[PDB]
Amino acid sequence: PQPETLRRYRAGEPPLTGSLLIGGAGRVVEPLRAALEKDYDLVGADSFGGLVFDATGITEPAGLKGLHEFFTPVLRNLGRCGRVVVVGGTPEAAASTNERIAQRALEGFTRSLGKELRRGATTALVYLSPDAKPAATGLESTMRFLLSAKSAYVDGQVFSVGADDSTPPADWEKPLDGKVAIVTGAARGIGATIAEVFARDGAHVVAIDVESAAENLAETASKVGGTALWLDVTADDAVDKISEHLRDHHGGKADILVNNAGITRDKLLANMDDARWDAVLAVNLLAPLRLTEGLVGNGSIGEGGRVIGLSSIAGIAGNRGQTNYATTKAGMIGITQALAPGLAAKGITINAVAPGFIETQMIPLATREVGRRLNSLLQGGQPVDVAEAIAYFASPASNAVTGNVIRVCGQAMIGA
Amino acid sequence: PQPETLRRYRAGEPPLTGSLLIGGAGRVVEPLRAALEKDYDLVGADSFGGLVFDATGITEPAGLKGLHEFFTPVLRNLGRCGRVVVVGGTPEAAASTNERIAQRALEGFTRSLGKELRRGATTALVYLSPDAKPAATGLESTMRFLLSAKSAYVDGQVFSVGADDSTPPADWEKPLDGKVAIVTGAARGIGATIAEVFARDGAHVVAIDVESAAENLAETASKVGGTALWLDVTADDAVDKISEHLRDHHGGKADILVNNAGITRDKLLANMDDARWDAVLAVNLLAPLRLTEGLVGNGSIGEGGRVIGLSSIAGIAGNRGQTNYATTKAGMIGITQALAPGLAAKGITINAVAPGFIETQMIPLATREVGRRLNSLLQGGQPVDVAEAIAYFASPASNAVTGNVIRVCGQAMIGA
Ligand SMILES: NC(=O)c1ccc[n+]([C@@H]2O[C@H](COP(=O)([O-])OP(=O)(O)OC[C@H]3O[C@@H](n4cnc5c(N)ncnc54)[C@H](O)[C@@H]3O)[C@@H](O)[C@H]2O)c1
Ligand SMILES: NC(=O)c1ccc[n+]([C@@H]2O[C@H](COP(=O)([O-])OP(=O)(O)OC[C@H]3O[C@@H](n4cnc5c(N)ncnc54)[C@H](O)[C@@H]3O)[C@@H](O)[C@H]2O)c1
Repeated sequence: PQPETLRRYRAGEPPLTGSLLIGGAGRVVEPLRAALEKDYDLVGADSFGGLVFDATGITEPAGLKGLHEFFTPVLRNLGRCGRVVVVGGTPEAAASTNERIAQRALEGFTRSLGKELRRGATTALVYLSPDAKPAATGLESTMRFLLSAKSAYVDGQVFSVGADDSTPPADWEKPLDGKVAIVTGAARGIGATIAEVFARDGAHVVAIDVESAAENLAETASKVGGTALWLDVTADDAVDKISEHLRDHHGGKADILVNNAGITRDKLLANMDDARWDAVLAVNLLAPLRLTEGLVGNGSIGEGGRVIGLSSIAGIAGNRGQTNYATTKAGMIGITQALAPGLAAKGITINAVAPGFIETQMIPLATREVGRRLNSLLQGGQPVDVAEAIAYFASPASNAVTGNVIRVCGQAMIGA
Repeated sequence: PQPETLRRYRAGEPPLTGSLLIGGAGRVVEPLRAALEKDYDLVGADSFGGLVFDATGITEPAGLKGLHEFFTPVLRNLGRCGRVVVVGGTPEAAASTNERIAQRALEGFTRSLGKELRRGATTALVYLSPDAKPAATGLESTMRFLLSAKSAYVDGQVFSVGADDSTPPADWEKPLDGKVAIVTGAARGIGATIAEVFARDGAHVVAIDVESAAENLAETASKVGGTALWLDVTADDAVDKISEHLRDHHGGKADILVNNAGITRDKLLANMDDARWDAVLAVNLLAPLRLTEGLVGNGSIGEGGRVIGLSSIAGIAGNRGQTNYATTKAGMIGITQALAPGLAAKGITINAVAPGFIETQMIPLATREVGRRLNSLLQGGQPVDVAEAIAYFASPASNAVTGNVIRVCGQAMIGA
């Protein structure tokens, strides 16, 4: 069992390595073909780049034989870095309990199969609101993300698309064109690569980070063709300083806030001081809350808005030595779920990305060299992978995706 | 880092190895003291058998310093096989978004700390409906379970108690006294130990299993002082045969159905025949659905009823070689969540238990000897541990606990 060269995004290459087959039965197979004829290579015999099963048709548990009939033949013929996606209906919203039971069981299918795919290929489960108009324009951003090299490190996860219709962006290849994005913690690591990706996709980045970071930040802003605001997100006046920086540079409006800045102060709870607790709570939790309410509250972010939070696998599964940190990363899941209704009223989505083992950076190089393999893809991921998920949510056309938590972990063995 | 001798249940011993401290602030600290003065050794300096933090008081994220102030002193003083429990308010039902954010973040705290406790001790998070009457009689079955040797292999999990009031059973030491319990798959393994535990707690067991099992089943029925019904739960007439067996033996009524019978037919989806798919779907999924609707539908199980399903970690995290099996075990989570409302209307709860690495039985004795350690408690569990969780749900006084999925896994590293 050997790790694949994961194909990542590169401009001009086709989204998939092969052709796209779209089986199954229900309200999605048809309109999905129609929406993806243009940019994909539809079947139809020869190396598959992506299998997609419409599951919405399955209305009772006996129906689940369907996955077997569609998948078992085609699997041996799945490409390098191919993409399996099962599209179902939101289980809570089904028309009968029988249907709810069947759609729920799919998660068990998609996650088990993710652990069988070979040569870097991945599975995904996507639920779609049964209130979605038949075109399902609300579903395109998610399918376009999953069926591409962009999702390289996203594996085994569950996306949940709502009812609202979506406008496609002017150019799918540059989706954040003309958007203004605030990135906290942009001097280095994942935060900087978010700036890059956001820039790549056409956005103007406000790159925020502390005085200490000094110039690492300017290097990042110059690199992405953005601006640099040297600010401690925990400062009593962070909201003022940002709204003001926006007033100068972008007429007082911003489209995307990425709450990426974070710290750790790992200690066992037993030997844990107030400063290790309080310092972590302040950056990772209070500030993202305060910044999001702040910025929406004064009109800096309005209709069409996007808030994305950085959660973590620790927030989901816990981790030894991180009761503080994990509280914050679960807290961030808390922000995403609690504010989703309010913000939806205001035309704003909010979603979270939960990284697993990312290389730049991750601790004894005795546990490093192991924890990096403990996932279906057998390798550690890269900042760009996490940034791509984040760019997906930021998309002008991801307006029907809110309240989601997606791990970017290559289906890491660990979880709740 | 070395595995503890887990203290399991034994009649007459005290529920805890030490004294019970109940800190924190909110609507639960007081009434909880009152309800547990009688059977527990309340503080108050010397070896703690159980720490319990009332979290319901925490209404904004800055509040979360509370866990730190209560836990950091007391932790070094935690007994052998001690029990940490944080009791919070259902996050969805909070009065403000701020409170929802704080109560949500607790999960991250309880799971991270579970990975730090020493010498077999465990954490649990329990949410309580803010509609619960101040006495919180609905919460006693859960606290009594967690704070005992009975929960020996339950670690890091999340329980969710509703609003309804509860009557205590006549004798807490024999909670299923006079109840009639149907156990499927009782000839051996976990199913038989459920019969034992159910018998121990005063119940009359109908022990069901196939013809093949022949006598293993009679040995179990004679052992528990029950009756033996030799029946393939997938048979077109399983519901008739059981209602009829009940008509003879228990005046046509049963109080508890345990949907424990299951099989595997592990194969990779790629090389998977119809019979490995269909055979597994039929026992593990269609039959538990058909049996529960069947038995409630003809009045065999009525008000005061209890349905408990056997799910699995595979159903939650997936597993290689088990797309069929995991579909069923996720399916079983599907049954528990889909039927909870309907059945609640009828005075019936339904809940699921998801075992992890249980010894009798679990595959190469090269992966056995590893997978058994991959959990906070560093050892594989035992059938009795799984049966105890199940007996907890069956309790006459667990009427405010429905729709729950609890893993019995000693906080196994693997999950979603
Ligand atoms: N594998 C890991 O990197 C991993 C895993 C899970 C989650 N995450 C999360 O993803 C995010 C990125 O982590 P990273 O690996 O790039 O670490 P990093 O430490 O390299 O990057 C964080 C940046 O945030 C900045 N920052 C810290 N406090 C700040 C403050 N108060 N105000 C403004 N800026 C501040 C730091 O200067 C730093 O430049 C974090 O939120 C982290 O918690 C990381
Ligand atoms: N560690 C593991 O044991 C583990 C892990 C997770 C979940 N589970 C689940 O817990 C339950 C118990 O498993 P077990 O380890 O005791 O395995 P087991 O095979 O020893 O016990 C199952 C019993 O069910 C009986 N049975 C099978 N099909 C039946 C049918 N159609 N009708 C009536 N009886 C039938 C079998 O005869 C057997 O006696 C199963 O549902 C299993 O899926 C087990």
